[PDB]
Amino acid sequence: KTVGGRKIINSEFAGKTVTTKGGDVRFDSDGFPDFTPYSKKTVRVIGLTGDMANDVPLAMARAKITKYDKSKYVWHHHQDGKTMMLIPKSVHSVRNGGVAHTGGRSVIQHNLLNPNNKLNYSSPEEL
Amino acid sequence: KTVGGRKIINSEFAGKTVTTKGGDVRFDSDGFPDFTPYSKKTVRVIGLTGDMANDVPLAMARAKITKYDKSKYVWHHHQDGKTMMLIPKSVHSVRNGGVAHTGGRSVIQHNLLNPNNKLNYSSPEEL
Amino acid sequence: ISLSDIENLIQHIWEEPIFSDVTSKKVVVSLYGTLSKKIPDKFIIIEEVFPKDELEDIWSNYEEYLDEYLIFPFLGTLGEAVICIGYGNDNKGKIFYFDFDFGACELDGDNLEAFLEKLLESGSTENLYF
Amino acid sequence: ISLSDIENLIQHIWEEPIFSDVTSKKVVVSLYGTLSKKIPDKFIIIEEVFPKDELEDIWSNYEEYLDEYLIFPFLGTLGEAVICIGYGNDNKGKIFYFDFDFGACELDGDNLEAFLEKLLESGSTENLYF
Repeated sequence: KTVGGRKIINSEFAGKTVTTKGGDVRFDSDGFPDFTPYSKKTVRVIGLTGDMANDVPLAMARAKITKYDKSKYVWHHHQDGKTMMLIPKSVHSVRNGGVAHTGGRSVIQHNLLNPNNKLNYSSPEEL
Repeated sequence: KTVGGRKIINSEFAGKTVTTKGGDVRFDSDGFPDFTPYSKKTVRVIGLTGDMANDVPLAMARAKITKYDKSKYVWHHHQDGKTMMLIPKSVHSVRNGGVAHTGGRSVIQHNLLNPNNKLNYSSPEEL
Repeated sequence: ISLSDIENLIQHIWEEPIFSDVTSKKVVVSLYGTLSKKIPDKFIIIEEVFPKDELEDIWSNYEEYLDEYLIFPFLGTLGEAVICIGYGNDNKGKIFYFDFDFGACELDGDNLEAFLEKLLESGSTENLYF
Repeated sequence: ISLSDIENLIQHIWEEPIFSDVTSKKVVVSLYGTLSKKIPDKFIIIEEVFPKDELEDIWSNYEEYLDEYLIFPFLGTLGEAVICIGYGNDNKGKIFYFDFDFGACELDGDNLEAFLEKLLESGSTENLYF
């Protein structure tokens, strides 16, 4: 359970459910949290790089919104490297009582270094 | 006539025409060569980075071809940062008698560093 | 950990105008060579100054992840990355970037003042070069 | 320039098997810190070994662009970038990357043998790490 040679954070909870301030978060068999029960926007984006400031405007455009409450939400890169999800900080962010985890920023960068053996994870349905 | 703080190569020929082994190449008002008379494939691609090995497969897929003659052609990044063009080396490549120039790889990277003042160049029609 | 010592390291971040100003500023990643090789972001957008009255609760959540690096988080950003300050003998007062995708990275020995001085307004049109 | 001296620097590139092998290999850019900060490419795909009987004509085309760097191009790549070798007193035998978008970059003092040893097959599935 690594990406880029780094241990997936909290991957020891793969297949298990953890509690956070905002509710229970299930970790899948690969060690990635499933934030689909909490997402307010789940949008496919072509050309994600893992650069937050570059990627968020692309997600916002696909989500058809120009602003969001930054005190309440944070954008999550799904491990598919193709989807951004607008998640409550209470489940996503350690600072707000959420669960530490590894996400799609790592996978995108891993795949650039491993072009003949990419990690190809399935995508959630858009919302 | 700079990109990323570097002088555009051969920008002193902006608005002029230069001879190459494969024919005359006009340089536009910004100092970029116009390779449209020579392109065998001109394709719009979302998510170009300037990484040749990453970007060429994307162009090939949009061009609907799986192989090209690498002894004869080279892929060019248009300064729009959105188009790849399959150009004869005889006009594109110094090693083959073509003309040295700056292209869209520089512009893409410049725009990542200058997100509030991007260089936004118009696109050629697809072929 | 000495939270009083942590407060002494970061207390200037709670003073005005910088307390209100800094959350419209951004880190220029390309100024930091090692960081620029570790993460894809060109800029780090600063989103929150962690308040003094929450540091104990924040550290109770971060301690298991950061105590071995001896860095303490004090700025939130657009993503989950945090800007941290060193509190060990080797790194005391030095500013770090940390995230759970790529790890920790010292910002080239900059202390808090040097780090703050190099920030740009998020809306800056300043021409930046390779 | 002494083309005879250039030939002495690069003559091993024309020997088999490496002459035919190298054009299925690629440079791992992340092994080279400065290069990795200068260009976006993760790998440089090697496409052509410049032949001895064309070096004079190739240099007649490249000299105006490269003589001040004192580097001489000997491999073509998937794009316009070229792999070059130093011929000045400071850089003699050292391998460089050059392109017209980002400039020249020394490959961390590697000579030809060190550069060749670190290449990967283009189709390699070797797991690479941050």
